[PDB]
Amino acid sequence: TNIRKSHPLMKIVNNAFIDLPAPSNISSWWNFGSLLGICLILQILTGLFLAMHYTSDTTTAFSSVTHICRDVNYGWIIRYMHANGASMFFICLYMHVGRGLYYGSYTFLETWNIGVILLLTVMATAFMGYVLPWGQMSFWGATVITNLLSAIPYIGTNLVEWIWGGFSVDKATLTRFFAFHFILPFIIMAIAMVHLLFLHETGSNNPTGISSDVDKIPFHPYYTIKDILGALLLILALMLLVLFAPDLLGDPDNYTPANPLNTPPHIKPEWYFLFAYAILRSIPNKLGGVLALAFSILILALIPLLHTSKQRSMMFRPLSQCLFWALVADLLTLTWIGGQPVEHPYITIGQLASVLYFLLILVLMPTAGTIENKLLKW
Amino acid sequence: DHMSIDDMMFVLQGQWMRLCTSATESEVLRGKNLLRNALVSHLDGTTPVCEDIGRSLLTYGRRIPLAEWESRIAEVDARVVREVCSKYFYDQCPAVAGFGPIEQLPDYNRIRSGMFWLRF
Amino acid sequence: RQFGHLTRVRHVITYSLSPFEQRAFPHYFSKGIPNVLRRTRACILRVAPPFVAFYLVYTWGTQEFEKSKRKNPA
Amino acid sequence: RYRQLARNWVPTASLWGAVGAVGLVWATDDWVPYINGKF
Amino acid sequence: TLTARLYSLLFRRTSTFALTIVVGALFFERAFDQGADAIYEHINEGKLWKHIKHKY
Amino acid sequence: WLEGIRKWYYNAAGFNKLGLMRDDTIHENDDVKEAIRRLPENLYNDRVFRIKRALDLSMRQQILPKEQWTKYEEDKSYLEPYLKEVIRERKEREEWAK
Amino acid sequence: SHTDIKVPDFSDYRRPEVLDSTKSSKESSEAR
Amino acid sequence: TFLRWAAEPEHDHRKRMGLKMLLMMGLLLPLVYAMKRHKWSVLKSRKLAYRPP
Ligand SMILES: CCCCCCCCCCCCCCCCCC(=O)OC[C@H](COP(=O)([O-])OCC(O)COP(=O)([O-])OC[C@@H](COC(=O)CCCCCCCCCCCCCCCCC)OC(=O)CCCCCCCCCCCCCCCCC)OC(=O)CCCCCCCCCCCCCCCCC
Ligand SMILES: CCCCC/C=C/C/C=C/CCCCCCCC(=O)O[C@H](COC(=O)CCCCCCCCCCCCCCC)COP(=O)(O)OCC[N+](C)(C)C
Ligand SMILES: CCCCCCCC/C=C/CCCCCCCC(=O)O[C@H](COC(=O)CCCCCCCCCCC)COP(=O)(O)OCCN
Ligand SMILES: CCCCCCCC/C=C/CCCCCCCC(=O)O[C@H](COC(=O)CCCCCCCCCCC)COP(=O)(O)OCCN
Ligand SMILES: CCCCCCCC/C=C\CCCCCCCC(=O)O[C@H](COC(=O)CCCCCCCCCCC)COP(=O)(O)OCCN
Ligand code: HEM
Ligand code: HEM
Ligand SMILES: CCCCCCCCCCCCO[C@@H]1O[C@H](CO)[C@@H](O[C@H]2O[C@H](CO)[C@@H](O)[C@H](O)[C@H]2O)[C@H](O)[C@H]1O
Ligand SMILES: CC1=NC2=C(COCC2)C(=O)[C@@H]1c1ccc(Oc2ccc(OC(F)(F)F)cc2)cc1
Repeated sequence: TNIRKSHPLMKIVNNAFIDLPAPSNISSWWNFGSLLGICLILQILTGLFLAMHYTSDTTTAFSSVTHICRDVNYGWIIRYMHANGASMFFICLYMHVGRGLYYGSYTFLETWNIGVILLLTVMATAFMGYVLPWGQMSFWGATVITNLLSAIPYIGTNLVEWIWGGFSVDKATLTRFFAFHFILPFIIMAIAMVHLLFLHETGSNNPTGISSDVDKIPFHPYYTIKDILGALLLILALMLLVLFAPDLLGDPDNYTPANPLNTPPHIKPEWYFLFAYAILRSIPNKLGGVLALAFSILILALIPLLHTSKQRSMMFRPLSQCLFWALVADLLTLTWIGGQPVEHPYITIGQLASVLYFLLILVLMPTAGTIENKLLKW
Repeated sequence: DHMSIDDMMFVLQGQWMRLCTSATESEVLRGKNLLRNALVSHLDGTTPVCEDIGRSLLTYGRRIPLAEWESRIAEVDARVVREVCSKYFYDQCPAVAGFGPIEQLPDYNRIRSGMFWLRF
Repeated sequence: RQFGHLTRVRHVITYSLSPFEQRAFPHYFSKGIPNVLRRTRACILRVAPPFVAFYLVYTWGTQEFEKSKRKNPA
Repeated sequence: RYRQLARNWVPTASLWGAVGAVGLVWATDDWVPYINGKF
Repeated sequence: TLTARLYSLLFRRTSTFALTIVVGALFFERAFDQGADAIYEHINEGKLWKHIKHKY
Repeated sequence: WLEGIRKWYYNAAGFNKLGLMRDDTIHENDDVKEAIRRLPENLYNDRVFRIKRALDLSMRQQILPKEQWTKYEEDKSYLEPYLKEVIRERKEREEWAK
Repeated sequence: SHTDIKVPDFSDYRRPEVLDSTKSSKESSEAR
Repeated sequence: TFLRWAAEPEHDHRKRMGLKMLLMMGLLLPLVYAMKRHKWSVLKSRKLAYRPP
C-alpha cells in the first residue's frame, strides 16, 4: 500500500513524527523538547567545526581558540554560537523541566528519570566544555568544583587526584576533558532516543492534565509547522546574542589566560549552575555543601513521589500555582546569590533561599496538594 | 472497517492524482467503453427511457440522441481526461462527510494535501 | 496505540472549514486584545507576587551591600 | 501475614550480601590468610 | 487579481513552484544583500575602511 | 464557614469555566480507569463530551460564557459511587493476599 | 431526524472573497 | 577604539550580520506565523456538537 507505513525505517519516522496522535491543546511549553533536540544538534555541529581547529595542550589551548576567532574563516561566529548555544540549551532545559513540574508530566516515570539523567549528562558536558579554552574562570572554576569530591571521607583526596590525573588541574586533565566533552553529546543523543521511546508509549500530557484521547490530531502538519515556528524563535534569540551581545552571558576573566599563581577576585561557574553554587555556598561544612549541591539536582528524581494532588496539572490548583512560581522566583534568587561575593547581606539571603527551595519541594507543595484536595471534598 | 479509512482515502486520492497527471490512453479507452455500455444498457424498457426524456428536457432543455453521446465520448482521449480531471480535482478543496467509527478518518488538512503531488 | 483505536466516542459532531475558505487572522486585535487581557488578569495574582518579592529582596540586599561597604561616623 | 511469611529472601539476601562484600573487596584489593595476607 | 495570475503561471505545477523558488532566491539574495549592505554603509558613513581608503 | 472557602476555591480552580465537573479532572490511575469503565452509556458519553469541549477550549485559550459555567451547587459526584466500590474491591484483594 | 442538522454559520472566519452564498467560490479559487 | 578592535576584530562584520539577521527575521517570523495560522485555521474555526438520542 503506502511506504511511510511499511518500510522498516520510514515506519519509525512516520510513527514518531508524522502520524503520531498528539493532543489538540499542547501549548508553547511543549516546544522545548524539539528545541532541546536542536540545541543538541547545534552544539554537535558547531562543536565539530571548532574541534577541527582547537588543541588540548595547556600551552596551545587558549591561543588555538582565539586563533579560531581571528584567523579561521567564520571561526568567530561558529565559536560564539557554540557558546551562546550552550546557554540556549540550558534555557530550553530549565523551561522543559518547568513544564514537567507544573503540568505533572513527571507522572511518566520512565520518561522523567531518563530526563533527569539527560540533565546531569548535559551538565557534565557543559562543565567540561567551559574548561576547554583554558581561561582564568575555566581553570579556577574547574579546580574549586572538582575539589568538592575531596570532602568525600576516606576516598575523597584519592578520587579527585585520579580525575585530575595529577596533583592539580593540569595538562592531563584538559586533554581528558576534551575527550569526555566530545563523546558525551553522542551518549546524550542515545539517552534522548530512549527518552522519546518511553514517551511514545504514553503519548503526551497536556495543560489540562486530563486525558486527551478523545481529541488527538496528527502531528504533521499541526505540530510540524509549530515546532518550526519555535525553532525560528530559538534562532532569533540565539543570534541576537551572537551578533549583538555575544559576551552578555559570560565572564571577562575568561579572556585572561589561566594562571595557577593568581586567583580571580570572584570565582563563579557559568550562570546555569549558579542556583546550585549558592546552595552549596550556604552550608558551612564542606561535605554538607556537597550533599546539598547533589540533592538540589537529584531531588528532581523524588518529585514523583511527593505528588499529592488528585489533579495532575496545576491548571486548576491555585494554591499550588502560587507555590510553583515561588519556587521559580527563589531559583532566580539563588542564581543572583550565586553570582555574588560571600558577604552580608548575601550570605543570609542565600541561606534563606536554600531553605526555601527544599522547603517548597519537600513540604509546602505536597501540603498544598492536600489542602486543595480537602477544598474539593476529596 | 474502522481501521481502513485512512488507507482507503490514500489509495482513492492517489487514483484522482494519477488520472490528473498521467492517465494512459488504454485505460481511457476502457473508461470510454464502460460509459458507452452504461448509457446504452441503462436506456432499456419504457420507464428508464421515459425518465431520460423527462429529465433531459429539464436539464439540457432537450433530449440528447445516443449517437451524439457517442461522438462526444469518442472525442475523449488520454490528454482530455488528464486535462479535465485537473480542472476539478488537482489542487482543489474537497467537501468531506463521515459517519460512524470514523476515529481514523484523515484530518482535513491531510486530505487537502492529498489533492496534489509534490512530484508534478 | 494509533489513530483508529485511541478511545471510544459517541454522538459528537465536528464541523470545520478548509483553510483556503478562511481568514488566517479572524478579528485578530478586536477579539485578541480583550482575550489577552482576560488571560493576564487570570494569572497575574499567582505569577507576579513572587517576582515582586524578588525585585524587593534584590533591591534591598544590593543596597545593604552598598551601605556596609561605606564608612559611618565612629 | 503472607508477607513476613515470605522473609525467605533473608537467607538468600544474606548470601547475596557476602557476594556484594567479597565482590567489592576483590575488585578493590590483610586478615584473610594467604591471599593478600602475604602481599 | 495578481495572485491569481501567479498561481496559474507559477505555483500550480509543483515542478514550477520549485523552479520559481530557486530563481527568486537567486534575485532575492542579490537584491537583499545589496540593499541591506547599502543600509549598513549609510548608517556607518565615513567610519568604514572602504570609505576612507581613497586616502592611502 | 468551611463551605465559604470551598466555594471560593471552586471558582479559583476554574475548571468550571471550561464546563468541566470536578470528577472530570481526576487524574486517571488504575482504580479511576476502572470506575470510568463501569460508567453507563449516558454518563460515559457525557464525560467524553465535556472533555472534548474543555480540550477544544484549552486549545483556543478561551473559556465559556459565565452563563455556561458549571455551577458549584449543580456539580454532582458522578464517579464517586463507581470508584468507592472499585477501591473497596481492591482493598479486599489486598487484605486477602496477607 | 438527522435532517435537522444545519451546518453552523462560518461568516466570521470566511475569507471576504467567499462570503456571498449566492456566488461561485470558483471565481476566487485561483486568487485564494 | 583600537583596543576594542584588537579584542574583537569581528565587531563590524558581526554588526552587519546583525542587521541582515534582523531583516530576515522580520520577513520570516510573520511569514511562518501566517503559515501556522493557516493550517491551524481548520481547528481554530471548528464547532462541536453533542447529539445523544
Ligand atoms: C516595580 C518596578 C520594577 C519591576 C519588577 C517587578 C515585577 C512586576 C511585574 C510582574 C512580572 C513577572 C510576571 C510575569 C508577567 C505577568 C504574567 C504574564 O506573562 O502573563 C501572560 C499570560 C499567560 O497566558 P496564559 O494563557 O495564562 O498561560 C500561558 C500558556 O501557558 C502558554 O501560552 P501560549 O501557549 O498561548 O504561548 C504564548 C506564550 C509563550 O510562553 C512561553 O513559551 C514562555 C517563554 C517564551 C516567550 C514567548 C515566545 C517568544 C519568544 C521569546 C524569545 C525570542 C527572542 C526575543 C528576546 C528575548 C527577551 C529578553 O507567551 C507568553 O505568555 C509571554 C510571557 C513570557 C514571559 C517571559 C519572562 C521574561 C524573562 C525575564 C527573566 C528575568 C531576568 C532579566 C534579564 C534579561 C535577559 C538576559 O497571558 C498573556 O499575556 C497572553 C499570552 C499570549 C501572549 C500575549 C502577547 C505577548 C507576546 C509574546 C511574545 C513575547 C513574550 C516576551 C518574552 C521575553 C520578554 C523579556
Ligand atoms: C538545490 C541543492 C540543495 C541540496 C539540499 C536539499 C535541499 C532541498 C531543496 C532545495 C532547493 C529549494 C527548492 C524548494 C522546493 C520547493 C518546496 C515544495 O515544493 O514543497 C513545499 C514544502 O516547502 C515548504 O513548506 C517550505 C517552508 C519551510 C522552510 C523550508 C525550506 C527549505 C530551504 C532549502 C534549502 C537550500 C539549501 C542551500 C545550501 C547551499 C510544499 O508547500 P505547499 O504545501 O504550500 O505547496 C503545495 C503544492 N503546490 C503549491 C505546488 C500546489
Ligand atoms: C534543577 C531544576 C530546578 C527546578 C526547575 C524550575 C524551572 C525554571 C522555570 C522556568 C519557567 C517554567 C515554566 C513553567 C510552566 C508554565 C506554566 C504557565 O504558563 O502558567 C500560566 C501563567 O503563565 C505565565 O505567567 C508565563 C510566564 C513565564 C515566566 C518566566 C520564567 C522566569 C525564568 C527564571 C530563571 C531562573 C497559566 O497557564 P495554565 O495553568 O496552563 O492555564 C492556561 C489558561 N487556562
Ligand atoms: C543543514 C542546513 C542548515 C541551515 C539552517 C537553516 C536556518 C533557518 C533559519 C534562518 C533564520 C533567518 C535569519 C538568518 C539571517 C541570514 C542573513 C545573512 O545573510 O547573514 C549571513 C550570516 O547570518 C547567519 O549566519 C545567520 C544564520 C543563523 C542560522 C542559525 C541556526 C542554525 C544553526 C547552525 C549551526 C550548525 C552572512 O551575511 P554576509 O556576511 O553579509 O554575506 C553576504 C551574503 N552572502
Ligand atoms: C523567609 C523568607 C520569605 C520570603 C519569600 C520570597 C519568595 C516568595 C514570596 C511570595 C509569594 C507570595 C504569593 C501570594 C499571592 C497569592 C494571593 C493572590 O494574590 O492571588 C490569589 C490566588 O489565590 C491563591 O493562590 C490563594 C492564596 C494562597 C497563596 C499562598 C501563599 C504562599 C506563597 C509562598 C511564600 C514563600 C487570588 O487571585 P486569583 O484567584 O488569580 O483571582 C484574581 C481576582 N481575585
Ligand atoms: C551538549 C552539547 C555541548 C555543550 C553544552 C557544549 C558546551 C561547551 C561549552 C560551554 C564550551 C565553552 C565555550 C566557550 O565559552 O568558549 C564548549 C567549548 C567547546 N566545545 Fe563544546 N559543547 C557541546 C558539544 C560539543 C561537541 C560535540 C564538540 C566536539 C565534537 C564540542 C567541542 C567544543 C570545543 C572544541 C570547544 C572549545 C572551543 C570554544 O571554547 O568555543 N562541543 N562547549
Ligand atoms: C537533552 C535533553 C532533553 C531532550 C532532548 C528532551 C526531549 C524531549 C522531547 C522531544 C519531548 C517531547 C516534546 C515535549 O513534550 O516537550 C520531551 C518530553 C518530555 N521530557 Fe524531555 N528532553 C530532555 C530533557 C528532559 C529532562 C531534563 C526532563 C526532566 C527532568 C525531561 C522530561 C520530559 C517529560 C516529562 C516529557 C513529557 C512532557 C509531556 O508530554 O507533557 N526531559 N523531551
Ligand atoms: C539587627 C541587630 C542590630 C545590630 C546589627 C545591625 C546590622 C544589620 C544586621 C546584620 C548584622 C551583621 O552580623 C552578621 O554578620 C555575619 C558575618 O558576615 C553574617 O551572618 C552569617 O555569619 C556566618 C558567615 O560566615 C554564617 O555562619 C551564619 O550562618 C550567617 O548568619 C551576617 O552578615 C550577619 O548575621
Ligand atoms: C517526537 C516529538 N513528539 C512530540 C512533540 C511535541 O509534543 C507532542 C509529542 C515533539 O515536539 C516531538 C519532536 C521532537 C524533535 C523534533 O525535531 C528534532 C528531531 C531530531 C533531532 O536530533 C536528534 F538528535 F534529537 F535526533 C532534533 C530535533 C521534532 C518534534
